[PDB]
Amino acid sequence: ITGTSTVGVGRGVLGDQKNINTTYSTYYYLQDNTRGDGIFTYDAKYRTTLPGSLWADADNQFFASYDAPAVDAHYYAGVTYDYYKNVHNRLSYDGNNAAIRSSVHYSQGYNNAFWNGSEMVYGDGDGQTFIPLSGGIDVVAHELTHAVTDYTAGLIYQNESGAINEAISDIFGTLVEFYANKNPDWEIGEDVYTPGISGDSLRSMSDPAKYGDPDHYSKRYTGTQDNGGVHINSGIINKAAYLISQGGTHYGVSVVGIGRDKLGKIFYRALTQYLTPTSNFSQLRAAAVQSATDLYGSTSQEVASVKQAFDAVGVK
Ligand SMILES: [Ca+2]
Ligand SMILES: [Ca+2]
Ligand SMILES: [Ca+2]
Ligand SMILES: [Ca+2]
Ligand SMILES: [Ca+2]
Repeated sequence: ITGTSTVGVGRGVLGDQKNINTTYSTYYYLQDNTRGDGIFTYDAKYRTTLPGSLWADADNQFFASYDAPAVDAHYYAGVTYDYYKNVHNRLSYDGNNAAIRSSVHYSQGYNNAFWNGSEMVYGDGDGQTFIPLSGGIDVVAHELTHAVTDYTAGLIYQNESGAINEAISDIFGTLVEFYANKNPDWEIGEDVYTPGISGDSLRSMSDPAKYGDPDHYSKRYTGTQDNGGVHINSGIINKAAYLISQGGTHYGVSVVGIGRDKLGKIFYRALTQYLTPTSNFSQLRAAAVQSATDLYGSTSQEVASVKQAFDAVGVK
């Protein structure tokens, strides 16, 4: 809606207070006109038809329990936009300030989130296994980073190729979580996952096998569940990353970390330059070898560490 940019206040999923850019035209809208061609947030009203209705509000205060997941979807699409602009000098997922649309209250008891080739989607979960999934900034940015990915390298959603893609969302997932900086970790989804069990998560970058996910190529899933185990074999790539950023001996291979900012650099470059639709694990390394090699010279510690991490994950 054409209207007046203002700033509202509301309560997030974890019940934390934060401001959010709204749009005033009769109603206040969840429409942020300050980041590219707009961040709009929608109400799917528990249905499964999208996007739903551009959320509207009569006071610009969002402290209702129902507004919780919107607030946080709007707010964290923002931060993620900023992340990619500020850190990677990139304008929205398409690189040309496309609108980031998001819908909340998707279906009833929907314990998942997604990017549908055109918008993120979040369900309120079931209040056992999940709470409103947008509650988690890694949930949010992972998904938005599916868009980035579906406009850049276009990594197919299946087998080894799908696993990089999901891994890509898990790596920048953590890199926006660390951007935003509040109790940031290398786990996936700890803030919206199992309310009433404390300290677990969907996946572990530090230690994939913690939750049964693979941490070495050898130990990789060859079946067809989960579309070739895209969510399963992403750990191999994830521990490489964790390893590349943080260092550590893994299966007897030692790794000198190089930090996060160089993590993202090396991985963004690679996404945006060298990875194609069908890039398996062996060509990611090639991508990350060559990306660092560019961004840091062919004998840097950087180039070595990436070799370290992949060697560590068994990826030849
Ligand atoms: Ca209100
Ligand atoms: Ca946390
Ligand atoms: Ca996390
Ligand atoms: Ca939990
Ligand atoms: Ca699993």
